[PDB]
Amino acid sequence: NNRYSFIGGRTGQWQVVKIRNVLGPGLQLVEKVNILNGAVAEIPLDSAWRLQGFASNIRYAIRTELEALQAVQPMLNRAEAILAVLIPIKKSAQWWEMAQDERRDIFERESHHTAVGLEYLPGVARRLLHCRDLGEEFDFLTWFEFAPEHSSAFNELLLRMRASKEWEYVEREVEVWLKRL
Amino acid sequence: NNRYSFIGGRTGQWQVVKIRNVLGPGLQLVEKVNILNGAVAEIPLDSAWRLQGFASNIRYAIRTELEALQAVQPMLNRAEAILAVLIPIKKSAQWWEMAQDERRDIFERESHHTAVGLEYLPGVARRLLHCRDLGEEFDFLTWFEFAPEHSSAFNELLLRMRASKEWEYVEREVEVWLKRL
Ligand code: HEM
Ligand code: HEM
Ligand SMILES: [Cl-]
Ligand SMILES: [Cl-]
Repeated sequence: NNRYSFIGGRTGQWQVVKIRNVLGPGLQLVEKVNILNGAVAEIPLDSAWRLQGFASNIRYAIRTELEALQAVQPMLNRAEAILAVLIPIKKSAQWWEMAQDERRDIFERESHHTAVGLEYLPGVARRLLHCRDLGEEFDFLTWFEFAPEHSSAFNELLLRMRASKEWEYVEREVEVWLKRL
Repeated sequence: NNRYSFIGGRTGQWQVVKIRNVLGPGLQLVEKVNILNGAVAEIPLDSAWRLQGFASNIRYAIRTELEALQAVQPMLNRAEAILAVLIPIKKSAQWWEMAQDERRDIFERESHHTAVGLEYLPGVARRLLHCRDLGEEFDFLTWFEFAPEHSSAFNELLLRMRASKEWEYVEREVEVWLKRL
């Protein structure tokens, strides 16, 4: 199943360490996030919010980039990856109406998204989900997990991305920091 | 709503003229297709099949291609466009695992999808829906409508697309021919 759901409330496999409402309307603070590999129509009991998304095909990466990523990127659910961050992102209408060459160019040519991100591997594992096409309030759910030794680095990476040309098109962002139970 | 449903059965705005089961398992012949702008969970009565998909962003086309398209493409629902064709398509796993340059190269550089399609405008109006990400049996719903004068040309377009390098990755195709009621 390509669909993943994230419910904030009182149960789950992850403990909320903090929520930072970086840009736009935030998410309600909760104790835990429950992560399910399927849809959830039935709004669980004592739950503040539900995010969902699907895994999909590659939209921007070229073959050489894919090859570099595969050389180094870690698997999920390594024993030592006890910290996680879930970061929902929405981009602007003006981003979405641009053509495929235009977005590619802002993403890599000007922003160096992949080249920059590669400097933080293999410390950081990641998953990417899409949800604009489902009509969610966010366009993407991003997922990162790592050992604590890598926390400072991850924080450096966030600040680099947010200085990029790409991030001028980001109109909503929340970081949910977690700890594995 | 970006979601569209197509219900084959005994009612709808469109009459089935014929169905051609071009490649893979076919669809049952029905009298009518009912088209709805929304998700439909409840399979209507006396209905043989439901297709669905969503309108999404551009995945391949570059700015100049977009500009060329906008200059000549017709709107849907012209009074003259009394014929339509719904064409579901599934592409192979080998296509989906390819990187974005690879796919782009096969789509335009090798198959001239956009350049070839442009020759059939403004006679032909079109809409593209995506459904792989929803778990559907097909990856895409393609929709075409035109006045009868253009039926010949449209048939010619189909045979050209099917001769392209792109069509080598196509593992499932049905033509549903329709007449507006
Ligand atoms: C940690 C190393 C990172 C790597 C190696 C990396 C790599 C990538 C790659 C290769 C893509 C393109 C996927 C495709 O072609 O479909 C991508 C997309 C994305 N990444 Fe990252 N990324 C990293 C970190 C981050 C971080 C920290 C964020 C956000 C805080 C982020 C946000 C995004 C978003 C939103 C997309 C989707 C862009 C779109 O489709 O418009 N990435 N990432
Ligand atoms: C009539 C003129 C046509 C034009 C101008 C045309 C144009 C296009 C364009 C520009 C795209 C790319 C959209 C994007 O970047 O996301 C596209 C996608 C597509 N077209 Fe066509 N098209 C035409 C006819 C057809 C026909 C007859 C078929 C199939 C029988 C077809 C099947 C597709 C499919 C499946 C896609 C999605 C490709 C993918 O993501 O792999 N088109 N079309
Ligand atoms: Cl990914
Ligand atoms: Cl379209």
